[PDB]
Amino acid sequence: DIHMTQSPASLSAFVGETVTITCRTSENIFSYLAWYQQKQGKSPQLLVYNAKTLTSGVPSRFSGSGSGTQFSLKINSLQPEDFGSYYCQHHYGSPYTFGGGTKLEIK
Amino acid sequence: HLKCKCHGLSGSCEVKTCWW
Amino acid sequence: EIQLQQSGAELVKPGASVKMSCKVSGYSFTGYNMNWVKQSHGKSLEWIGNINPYYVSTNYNQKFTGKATFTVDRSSSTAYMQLDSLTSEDSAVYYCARSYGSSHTFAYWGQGTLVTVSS
Amino acid sequence: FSRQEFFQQLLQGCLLPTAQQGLDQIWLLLAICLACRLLWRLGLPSYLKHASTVAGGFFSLYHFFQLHMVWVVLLSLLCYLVLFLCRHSSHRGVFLSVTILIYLLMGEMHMVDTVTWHKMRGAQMIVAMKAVSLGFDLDRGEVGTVPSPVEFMGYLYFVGTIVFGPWISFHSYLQAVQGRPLSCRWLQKVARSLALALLCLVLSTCVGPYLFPYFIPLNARWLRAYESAVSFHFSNYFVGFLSEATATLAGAGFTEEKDHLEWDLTVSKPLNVELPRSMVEVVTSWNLPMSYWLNNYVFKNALRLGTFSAVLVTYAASALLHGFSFHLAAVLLSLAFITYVEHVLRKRLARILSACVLSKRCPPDCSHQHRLGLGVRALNLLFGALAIFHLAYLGSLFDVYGMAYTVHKWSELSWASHWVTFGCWIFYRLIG
Ligand SMILES: Cc1cc(-c2ncc(CC(=O)Nc3ccc(-c4cnccn4)cn3)cc2C)ccn1
Ligand SMILES: CC(C)CCC[C@@H](C)[C@H]1CC[C@H]2[C@@H]3CC=C4C[C@@H](O)CC[C@]4(C)[C@H]3CC[C@]12C
Ligand SMILES: CC(C)CCC[C@@H](C)[C@H]1CC[C@H]2[C@@H]3CC=C4C[C@@H](O)CC[C@]4(C)[C@H]3CC[C@]12C
Ligand SMILES: CCCCCCCC/C=C\CCCCCCCC(=O)O
Ligand SMILES: [Zn+2]
Repeated sequence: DIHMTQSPASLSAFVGETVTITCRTSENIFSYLAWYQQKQGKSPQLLVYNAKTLTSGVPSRFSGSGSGTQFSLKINSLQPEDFGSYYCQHHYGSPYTFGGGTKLEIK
Repeated sequence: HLKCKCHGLSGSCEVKTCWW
Repeated sequence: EIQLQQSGAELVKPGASVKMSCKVSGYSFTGYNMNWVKQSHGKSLEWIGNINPYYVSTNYNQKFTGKATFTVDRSSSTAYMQLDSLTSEDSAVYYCARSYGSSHTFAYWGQGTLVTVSS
Repeated sequence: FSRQEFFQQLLQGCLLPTAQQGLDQIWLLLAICLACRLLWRLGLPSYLKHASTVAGGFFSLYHFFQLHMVWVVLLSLLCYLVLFLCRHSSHRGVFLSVTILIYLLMGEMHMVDTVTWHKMRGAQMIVAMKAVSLGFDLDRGEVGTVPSPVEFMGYLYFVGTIVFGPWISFHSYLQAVQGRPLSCRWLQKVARSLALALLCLVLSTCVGPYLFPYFIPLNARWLRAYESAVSFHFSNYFVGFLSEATATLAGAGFTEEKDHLEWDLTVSKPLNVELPRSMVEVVTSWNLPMSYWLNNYVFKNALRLGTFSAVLVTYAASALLHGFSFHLAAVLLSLAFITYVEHVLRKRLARILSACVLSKRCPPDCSHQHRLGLGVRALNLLFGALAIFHLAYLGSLFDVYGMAYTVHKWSELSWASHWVTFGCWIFYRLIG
């Protein structure tokens, strides 16, 4: 078990703003970290993997960064379809552990 | 009158030691 | 269009067992692992385990061992999970998620089976 | 020469020359592993570490195998190809294992020079074990991402486990890449493993074959069989402890749990094979990484064919990995029947007499009534004696050679073990 701490637990911002989420890692995962976005009442959706590679079909405003035990996801020019929960999940090796979750709200 | 022995992984002479 | 059609909500009395199903459509069922995930009400996700449909070897989370058992039916392209001895803490939403292939990130998720344990 | 002249010569004739040669042939590998250990502590980019260990692996393979090393290099490349074409499939283990099987079979049908192939069984075996292990770990979900080319290459050419080294998991190598501090327990482990490696080398070359006439006033086919067996066992323990030392020197071979790092890489357990409890323990303590590999990647997959057919498939895979020789194939085919019959007979006995005589030590919470009685001790010691007898009979093949040599060596012993296990099996079926 690796313990993925995620910060902040909840943040608010306006449309068009810029936000950043961090996912600190207990052990050292080299670059294996993914970001899922779950809207209210739906299943998650993979956005980033390998901590920087945007999955096919995701706007270029989402940008992953980091390596080692300090990863981050940056969303600039926040848009209405970008509000939900964001979970970081390492894919270094089983058992796969998710982050606490960052609840992004409308300000 | 020296004899050599082979030590290694699965046969595979990698360390040969000889002695009279 | 990949679609993991998951079973409907279940209501189970404590101490009993439940069986969720996740019918796969749109790809070769025996081509990718089928992870199972659990999410409480408004909490984080937890990886229960996965099952390899090609050879039916499974891989469990040791926090969920003995409680969840994975099976597959290749003729129906369905993946079943059985939860045993349900308690009040097992009331959550259970997703099935296909692995991305190269990496083990969960690319395609189900719609979730709401398991409710009460009177 | 008699014991007088033997011990008059022993030290300067065998103990110092053998140790000096053993050191002169591994000092460069040890220096390279230490250089890699020191370089992986500087905080370099991970790809640079993997490239450095690929370079070190090329240098070590060249130093030990002058120019035949291509037959290893090529293999690695081929492996990565089979890992790249099916990087999305759940069949990765099946594809890599079938590729390795076809490769080793073409190599053992003299498509490669019969002396060039025989020299590189130890490196090709480890490379094949590592490739199949990664292919199956990716399927079972124990490794998340299919590695990049440099990570895979640096895994196959890990300078610590390239020539003698044991098989290590891909994650157990990534943890070595990220580097640990140079503690004092690390140095103590390296030093004790090197000292034990030299000790087993000395006892294999010098004390081994000259045991019963000189070191014992005992002396004869069974004495020769037993001294050949112990010389073979100690020649194996030498490589085991040396691989342990050269893998713990490069940084790998450790386990950590809750802020406690322990260097606990054990390849061989000599006391479980010299003073054995049963042949199951002998087989699983001869090589612990190889026993884990064969149980996890060959047995847990071939288990669909039934338990006995799965044991046979596992021992066939073990005989193919170690290189198909007739004496080794005969030993590993006799070991299948020996271990299976002994295990199942001890099982039925411990179920009947309710005593803890199982082929492995029972855990503290067990149903058996007579646990520490002297009848249980007598039965366990009888089975240990049978294990020593089997070990001598099987190791008599390695005197220092096809069907004739093995049938000759085993015909002098009246095929004693192959009648002993047959008697054990008919006794198992009578009390059934
Ligand atoms: C002459 C002689 C020879 C030996 C000897 N012993 C062992 C090996 C390697 C080997 O095969 N290990 C192994 C481990 C486990 C399993 C296994 C796991 N699960 C199910 C079924 N089987 C199979 N194989 C090689 C030799 C030469 C020992 C003693 N005396
Ligand atoms: C007996 C077993 C258990 C242990 C054997 C230890 C060996 C090393 C001991 C036991 C008996 C000893 C030998 C008995 C007497 C002689 C004859 C003498 O002219 C040379 C030394 C020599 C040969 C001794 C050397 C050391 C010796 C061989
Ligand atoms: C209980 C039984 C099945 C154990 C195994 C029996 C085999 C291995 C034993 C029993 C009898 C033995 C054979 C009897 C005598 C001969 C003739 C000789 O010119 C070649 C060896 C050969 C052929 C022996 C080989 C080993 C042998 C075949
Ligand atoms: C040169 C190698 C010869 C190897 C011959 C092996 C000798 C056979 C010894 C004992 C026979 C035991 C047979 C046990 C078979 C178990 C089958 C079962 O129960 O399903
Ligand atoms: Zn017991």
